[PDB]
Amino acid sequence: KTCEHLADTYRGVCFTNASCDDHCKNKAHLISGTCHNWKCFCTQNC
Repeated sequence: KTCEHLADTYRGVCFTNASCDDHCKNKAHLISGTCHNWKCFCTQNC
């Protein structure tokens, strides 16, 4: 299975799927990250 985590160092609100991706990649060097409930979650294998 895979576990996702929401980063506390985001920009508050989300506008486009790219906001989390860049964010995740730059914040938590992982594969990808999307917007959930205006928040950002990253993808991490575990």
